[PDB]
Amino acid sequence: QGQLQQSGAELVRPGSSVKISCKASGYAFSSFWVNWVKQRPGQGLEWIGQIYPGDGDNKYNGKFKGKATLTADKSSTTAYMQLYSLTSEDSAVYFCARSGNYPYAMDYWGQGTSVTVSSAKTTAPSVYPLAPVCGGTTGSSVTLGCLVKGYFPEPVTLTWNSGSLSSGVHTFPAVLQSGLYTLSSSVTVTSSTWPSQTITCNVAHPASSTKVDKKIEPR
Amino acid sequence: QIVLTQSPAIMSAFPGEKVTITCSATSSVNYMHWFQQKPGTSPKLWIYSSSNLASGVPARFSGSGSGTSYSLTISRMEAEDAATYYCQQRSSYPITFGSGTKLEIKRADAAPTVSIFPPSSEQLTSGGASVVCFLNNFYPKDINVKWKIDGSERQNGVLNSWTDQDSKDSTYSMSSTLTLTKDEYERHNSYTCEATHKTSTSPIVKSFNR
Repeated sequence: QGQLQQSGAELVRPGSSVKISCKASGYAFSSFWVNWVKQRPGQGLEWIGQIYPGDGDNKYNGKFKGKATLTADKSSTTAYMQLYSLTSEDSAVYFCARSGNYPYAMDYWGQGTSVTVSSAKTTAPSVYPLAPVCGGTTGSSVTLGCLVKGYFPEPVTLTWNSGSLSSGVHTFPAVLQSGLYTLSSSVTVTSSTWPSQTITCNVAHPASSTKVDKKIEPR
Repeated sequence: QIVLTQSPAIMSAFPGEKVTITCSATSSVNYMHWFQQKPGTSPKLWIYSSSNLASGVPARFSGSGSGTSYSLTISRMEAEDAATYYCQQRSSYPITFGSGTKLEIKRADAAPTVSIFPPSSEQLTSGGASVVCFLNNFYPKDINVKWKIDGSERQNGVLNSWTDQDSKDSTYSMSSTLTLTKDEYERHNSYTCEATHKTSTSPIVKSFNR
């Protein structure tokens, strides 16, 4: 009893519009109100509105009157929210939440769906292997790196040795270099591990079916 | 338009300490719910109707209040209690959330290990040069990083990023990248990454000569 599925990430150009879905996976769908909350990067939560599927009734937070419109497919127990005349302020992560009786506590929440309102085009990344300069690293034996430069849609998957190497890694939040993003990761291994063995950073950018592999070769 | 103000906006506690967060409304409210949100995930119901613990929350948590003031309390802090806590009002319209409180887990001081990485031949082929520096596993977040080219400081073309407090050891890491044109790069000889942290009275430096 409990599981809600939301859509994948979106990138819409200003002025455009999106329709996102939340699917009820295990309870009496038309028996509870569904809530939509907004959260901007590194910021707080804001209540949009709710709808009772059964009779399609709905309440809207004033601030989001012309911007929001809520709907739900009773046959498939799914909620829908559409946003209009999208702008830079509409870029945020949206959540769907189920209310219950009396206390009216939103028990289960959806995983969240990210929306980006931008004019940039999808670009692929550049993966450069960062080999150490003998001594330039302190203790913990050795540290290697992998720089990922110039990609636009934020999602990027980075791993070491297809996943076999997970201990001692650090992937840093991505930053925006004027229209583009850059990210970096490090792995600290023991001295007798590196040249003897092999370390490779695996990178894949979903928005451009790109899958690069960079073996850290010593200088 | 009931605005819920949360105090403090941010705070840290050593494990074992008692923590007390407060939520205050502009007008009487019948009850407050509380949610907890760890970085990168969807919020969880923590406490419903002021004092009823939700499902799975340990006994160290407790709430209370009436009218305009309500609060959350943890008898003894524990590493896994680190997150942002939101208080929520729903006895009006529109429904409102609180400003938020980020709770950090304290630990004994730890100094950063530095590493400097020169540009790669591949990027140079293309004609650009990015020099990277990793300041890893230090505790107090406050750290200052500077770059020096042949002794001169440079604050142009510098991009920084920080990780979230680590789960296994409660530490921090930071990355600093300086991007120059291959021209600017091969027109100099020394590159230095310099960090000033409390674990040391003098700045720590790492450098390489091109």
